[PDB]
Amino acid sequence: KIRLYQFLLDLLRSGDMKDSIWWVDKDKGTFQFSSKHKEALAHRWGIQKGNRKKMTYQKMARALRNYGKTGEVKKVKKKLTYQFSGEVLGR
DNA sequence: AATAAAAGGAAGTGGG
DNA sequence: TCCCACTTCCTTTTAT
Repeated sequence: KIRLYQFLLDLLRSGDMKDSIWWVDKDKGTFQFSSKHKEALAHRWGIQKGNRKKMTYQKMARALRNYGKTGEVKKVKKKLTYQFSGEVLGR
């Protein structure tokens, strides 16, 4: 299937769910979730993966944190803010 | 305070 | 079989 970072990047590069997620600095890959609207986006991720349960922002961030080990997505020390690697922003 | 976020271990799921 | 890439579940810590 489709990887979570890819799903997120595709929404950012096509501008859907701007009420739920947006660039903080596009050229640096840094993006941010909305406090109020992030659950619509979590829900959409879970629908698209066919998961048994309703996907939530907390479970999605749990996955997001695993990218910290590999490097695709780094947590920034700002509320609800993350950062794609340069490698991810190419392909 | 209070509370939303961040954290992360551990066993579970799909599908290749 | 095994491994990947999450997903689920829960308590504890940290940041606002």
